[PDB]
Amino acid sequence: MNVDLLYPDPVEEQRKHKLKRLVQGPNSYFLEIKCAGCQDIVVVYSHANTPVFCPGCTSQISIPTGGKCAFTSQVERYRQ
Amino acid sequence: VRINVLRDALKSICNAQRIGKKQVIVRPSSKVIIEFLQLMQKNGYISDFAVVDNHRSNRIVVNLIGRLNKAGVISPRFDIPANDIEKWVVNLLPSRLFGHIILTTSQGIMDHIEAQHRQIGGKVIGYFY
Amino acid sequence: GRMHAPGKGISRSAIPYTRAPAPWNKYTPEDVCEQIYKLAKKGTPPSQIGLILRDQFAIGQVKNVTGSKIVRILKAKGLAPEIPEDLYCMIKKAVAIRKHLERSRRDKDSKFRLILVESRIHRLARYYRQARRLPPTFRYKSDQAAALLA
Amino acid sequence: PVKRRNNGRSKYNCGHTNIVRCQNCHRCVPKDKVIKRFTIRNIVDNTIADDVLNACVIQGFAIPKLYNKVQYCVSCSIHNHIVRVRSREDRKIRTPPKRFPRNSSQKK
Amino acid sequence: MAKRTKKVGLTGKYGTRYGRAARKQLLKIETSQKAKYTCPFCAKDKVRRTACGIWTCRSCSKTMAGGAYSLHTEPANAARATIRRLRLARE
Amino acid sequence: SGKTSGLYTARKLRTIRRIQRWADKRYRKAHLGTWLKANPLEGACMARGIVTQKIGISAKQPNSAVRKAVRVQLTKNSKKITAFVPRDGSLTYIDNNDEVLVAGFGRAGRAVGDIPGCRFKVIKVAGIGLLALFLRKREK
Amino acid sequence: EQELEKKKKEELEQRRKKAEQRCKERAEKVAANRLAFAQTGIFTEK
Amino acid sequence: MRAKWAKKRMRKLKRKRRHMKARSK
RNA sequence: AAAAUGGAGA
RNA sequence: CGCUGCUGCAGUUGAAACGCCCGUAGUUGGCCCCCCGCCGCCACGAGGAAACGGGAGCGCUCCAGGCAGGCCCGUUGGCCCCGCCGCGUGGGACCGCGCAGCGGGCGCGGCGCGCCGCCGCCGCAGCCCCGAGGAGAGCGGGCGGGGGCACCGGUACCGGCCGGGGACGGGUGAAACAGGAUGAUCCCGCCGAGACCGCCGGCCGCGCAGGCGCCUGCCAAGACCGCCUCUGUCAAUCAAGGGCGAAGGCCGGGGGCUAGAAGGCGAUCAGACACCACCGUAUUCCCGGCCGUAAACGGUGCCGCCCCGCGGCCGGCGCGCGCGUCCCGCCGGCCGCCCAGGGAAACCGGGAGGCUCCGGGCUCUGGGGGGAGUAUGGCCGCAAGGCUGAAACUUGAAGGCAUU
Repeated sequence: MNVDLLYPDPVEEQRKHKLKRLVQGPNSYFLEIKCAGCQDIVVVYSHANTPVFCPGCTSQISIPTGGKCAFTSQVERYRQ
Repeated sequence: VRINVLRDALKSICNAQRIGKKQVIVRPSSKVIIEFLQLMQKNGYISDFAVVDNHRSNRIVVNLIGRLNKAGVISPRFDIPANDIEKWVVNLLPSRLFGHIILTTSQGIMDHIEAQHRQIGGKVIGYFY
Repeated sequence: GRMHAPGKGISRSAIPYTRAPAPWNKYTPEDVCEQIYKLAKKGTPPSQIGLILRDQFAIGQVKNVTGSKIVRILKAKGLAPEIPEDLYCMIKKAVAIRKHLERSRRDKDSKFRLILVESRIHRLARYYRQARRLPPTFRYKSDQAAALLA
Repeated sequence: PVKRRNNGRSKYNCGHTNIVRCQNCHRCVPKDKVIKRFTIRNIVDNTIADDVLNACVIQGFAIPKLYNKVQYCVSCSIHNHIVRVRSREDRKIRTPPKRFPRNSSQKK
Repeated sequence: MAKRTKKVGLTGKYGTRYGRAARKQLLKIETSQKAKYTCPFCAKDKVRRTACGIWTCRSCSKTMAGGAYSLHTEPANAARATIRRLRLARE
Repeated sequence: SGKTSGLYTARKLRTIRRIQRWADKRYRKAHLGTWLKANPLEGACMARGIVTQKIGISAKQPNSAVRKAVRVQLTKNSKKITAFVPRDGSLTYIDNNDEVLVAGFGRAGRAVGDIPGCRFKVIKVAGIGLLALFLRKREK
Repeated sequence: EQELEKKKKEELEQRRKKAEQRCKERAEKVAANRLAFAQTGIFTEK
Repeated sequence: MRAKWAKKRMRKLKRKRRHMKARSK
């Protein structure tokens, strides 16, 4: 079976540790979210540590959990 | 903690070759481990190598010819005069046919054979069987 | 080694490989500078400064957007912390731990942490005394540790 | 000459445990070295179950089922034959033998 | 300081005499006798022993009928809560 | 063994060697310095002296016969130590106080073979070798 | 000794020391004094 | 348990010496 | 339930 | 005799990892800045008395010897020694450390120039590598019989109280010691303290270890995982120095339900000092101190690295999936069996492997079996005891794991 360490295979890399990969890279992303009422775009980390409130609505659009940040309003996928 | 990178690389390369895996990784690239690896490639024990580079320690991926019998390090470096180079060949080299001890001399870093012929003796970084 | 504690874990995270700025880069590097001081004006310590900038605003990496550290823009600006937050917070922890120990002395185990945290504080501060961060005279003591907040 | 890797105990990530005394020996034993067979037995003997069931004054009555734990000491277990010393091959067999899924203290 | 290294300092006022058992027992009791405990109402540690049994706190200006050698003798301290238990149970 | 190895660690190794040198029974024997004072012989091949009471020490096992030895006070240290006589029936020659030289049993301290509790061995009596007295090579 | 503390403050003042405006002359600078980076026509310098 | 009944015997021997050393002096 | 020896040395 | 170990030894059971953790010197610190300067460092000289030894030539009747010999190198006796830790000469690989912004002009600013001044002066791209599967701090979320302080609910056990009823009760291996018609045992209610937290309760989990299990709360944390959060080597092991540390013991109180060192009995056996029954004091429980030891054991110090696969359990965190505690990884820890490899073996193999092809770092410990943890000093404790620690002499095995 042909598997080569020098040229790293991207499919396995995702399952691998953020540090164990041939290059220790970020494993999280910035996601803009769509407030249903207004079209202001708020960028949020894939894992949020501090709450970001949608501009014009005082209530935080993201209540942080240990990893993924859920959103009270509908979610804009990643960057789209 | 990790003081000797070459011992963690030498047993990295030797252990991998023992299982027969040609491609091996090394946690930190060192300009001195570059010297041992390229003197291994130069003598033909090891094959084409590469360092995937982050901005940090860097990881070394080396393909092997599969012929390595033994590699190792003398920790820490002990300096021998060019007069005593041969006593160290007796203890750490199997035979005088495939003898190679990595010496460090100010005028270039070479294996034992070339150095004594150049009449300069420095410190034994690591053993190469 | 997790320092004094035996338990071993890898909890580090990987920042972006590009040393230069991220592509979206909603603001200007210059725009980034005024937000950081504003956090000194809001009173956010430097560790918390990066965290809030990271999610509240698009900026996630400081060096990529501007060639400096959270503290180096602040150090040039008026608010430069003499006691780095990593020591200020640990001194804060010793006082808080002392409060449990004074209220109840039967807790030998909490006393072990108050002994561990004092020892960590001493090691970190020997570093900042040899460097220029903390004055050579600065010495951790038991009574004024509360006042060191000032 | 270590006899068993477990050392007669299931202690893992631990240093000390509670002591439960043998019903027979009365010898204190740490929870780890105690047999702990759990036994379910009907309160009446099976032989007179029929006549007592025949005396079913209340409707749909069922026999009193008792749930208890038996914890003999190591020495109590061998002499009362709860378990038997076995050979090296038999040492790792993790099951009680003679099937018997029958619900009574006596295996019958 | 620490003029007499041995712990028998309050009772160092006796000297070589009076044995080694009595002097040690006295050290614990005597220190308790002159100790400043906290009067309940004053809540300040200003109490001393006026005479065996009756203790008073300077600030609170109140006299508490405590023990001979301590504001709260250990047995009474318990009886306190046992009366409270029966009482709370009564109604 | 942990071993402490570094280019600047000639201290740990120097103390350790000095301290752990005196662990062997043999090393301590020659390096404590007790043995020269302790031995009845002052570390010599032979010691002159005068003979004292003769002695009949029971043997152990297998050997099961009394072996006649003579206890002699060495003149130099004024101490009395017993010396095993040489060959068959050689003790009859030795009786009252006479000039006796005593020598080691090879072991140098341990009692020779299976005759228990005897550390030294007589080699001469009067002025004639006691192994010649036995063969009548040289005798009074 | 307390007076010499004031003297130490004096020597510090001559050093650049606190120049908050110089660090904050970035975002404020990008609004007013930014030069030819987008549509400004004054490219030539010195 | 011979080791226990030797060690504590040794301690009883050690104590006897203390009285003998002091009372005699 | 009790239940103690077994001289030396081939 | 690698049985003194630097090369080059052992410490899971032969002899041997401190009970545990912090900690100062000491030792050791990842990548990494080519070029400069010091370190160390080798090459490599100068000048370093021989004898002696390595070693020219030489036949005492042959060497061992000696430096003589003959028509002869100006015939000899050549040469290597000496370690000389310095001193030159050069390399700079490795090795550790390096600060003051440079620079120009005035400058020959005295047989040549420097100091030092005085000038932003215009030549400065003048100026903060990196962000370690180093560590510290931070934040989000769960994590746990983890800790203290209150609080409190059960049952049991024992001791009372009333009522009932009717001779036996206890105890065992059988027996007996002491219970009982002033009514025991027994059966229920009512109660009083004092401990204890049942089944659930585990190749579960926690914690620096000793250790950790009532209900309610309350206080300070710890580890963990996740992160485009700063800090920027603050690191590792650590004499001296500390802090803890089960039980038992001790020192004063408080407490006293059960077990129960002593002590008493009965019953055993030629003795029963005991084992076993029946009492029973100290103790056990709490508070304030001392002790500072355990088969404190995983009989295995710590921090690192590389591994051979198959499954569990716990902690997060992602992975798609008809969304089910579904799968699949990242896992940090708990582990079972085990592949090479290792081992005197037993066995280990999330190592006790990578190692007679014997050299990551760092503390500790051992050197035949006794004597001996003894003697003698010092230190510690109130004492018990701890801690440190020889010899005189003995004598041939002591021991380790395994095969019948």
